[PDB]
Amino acid sequence: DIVLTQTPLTLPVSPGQRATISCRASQSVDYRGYSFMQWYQQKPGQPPKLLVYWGSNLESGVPARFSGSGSGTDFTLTIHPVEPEDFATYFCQQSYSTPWTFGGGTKLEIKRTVAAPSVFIFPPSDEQLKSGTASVVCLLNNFYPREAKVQWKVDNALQSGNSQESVTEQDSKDSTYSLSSTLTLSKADYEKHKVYACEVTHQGLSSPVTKSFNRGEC
Amino acid sequence: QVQLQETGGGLVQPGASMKLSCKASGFTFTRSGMYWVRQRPGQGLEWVAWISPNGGSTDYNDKVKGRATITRDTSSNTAYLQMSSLTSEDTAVYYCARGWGGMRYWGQGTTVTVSSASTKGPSVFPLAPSSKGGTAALGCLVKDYFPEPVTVSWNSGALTSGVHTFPAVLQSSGLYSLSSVVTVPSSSLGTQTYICNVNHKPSNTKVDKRVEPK
Repeated sequence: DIVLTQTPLTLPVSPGQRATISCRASQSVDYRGYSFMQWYQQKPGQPPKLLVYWGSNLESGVPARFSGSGSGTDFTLTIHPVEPEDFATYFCQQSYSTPWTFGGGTKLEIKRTVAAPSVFIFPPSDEQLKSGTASVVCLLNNFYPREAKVQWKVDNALQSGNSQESVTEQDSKDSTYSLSSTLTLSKADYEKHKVYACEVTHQGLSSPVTKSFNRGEC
Repeated sequence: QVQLQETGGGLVQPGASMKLSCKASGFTFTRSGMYWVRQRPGQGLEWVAWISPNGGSTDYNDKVKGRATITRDTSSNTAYLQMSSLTSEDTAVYYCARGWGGMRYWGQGTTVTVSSASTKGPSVFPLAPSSKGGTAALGCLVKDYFPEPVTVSWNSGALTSGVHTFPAVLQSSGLYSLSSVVTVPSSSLGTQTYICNVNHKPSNTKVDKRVEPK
């Protein structure tokens, strides 16, 4: 097995700047002038796209700001200038000897100015409460950078273990993230307390923002 | 164009088998092998199988060796990946790829979900706005469905701006859940209606939920 180690694992870079991803093979991938190393770009919810084949052949239809290079073991994909659409995970792949193998991947974030989230809290629907459960949704909307903390409190008790959050992919349109934390309770537990709150911590906020409601009130 | 169409995915029992297919158009270059690559949920790319340009020599990942059969029908311009004794570690989006040099043409992918869990349609609840700033936010919660995927548009696709549809989350119950939200002008809450269109194909569930304040 030709093990491909790809570094760095993540990488944030500004538009216009140079981004350099590298891939090191456990042994040589070469025969004569040719190095059998490929580069793929996977934007999320989509199949990989071939960028460079055989070391340094820029795939037709791909812009010249992408270019691959290297020999033997050490290969590098460079992007210059980086652009907001270049958000993606990039993968090296070797086709010299079976089994064919990919790298672990490198996740390219785009940089931009700091943007605070707009926080919204959503109580559970009367709809849902009729069944077994109560779901409470806190939404952090259009923020940069990705690092944010959400903390649920129910009658002043910090919740943990019963919250689950997911985050959108970087907007490219404006390069922000958005994030939803969803607190889940039994109907019983939900009617046993009054005050529900998410406190959001984030870099663009000068101190943490809290959005809350009291059960019952409009 | 030079397209690849991937069929035969879906929900399968542990220990059962799958047979995926891949149809093509106009290439037919003859120096180009056929690959299967998979992607486990939330992970990177993993090579699965390969059949060489001329038939002779196939090849497999050690994870799948013994359990998989890759074949190609030159007449129908179509390749197959049969795989047996499936486990939950085979649950992934199976990609079909082809080309000379690298893997230049890909199919859109096909999810195979190895689980003895039952197919279950989602319940769709509103994320109702205030009742107050200057801009309102509203959404739909799609709870307790299995397997993936689920599809959310707004106003039959007529409303795309301000929409964030979040990645699904596997709950402790083993059922999935996701939220889709949209930010809109608060002045237009009185006038315009906002309906999220949910579709969970696996369960034949197709729901329109209107979202208003209260």
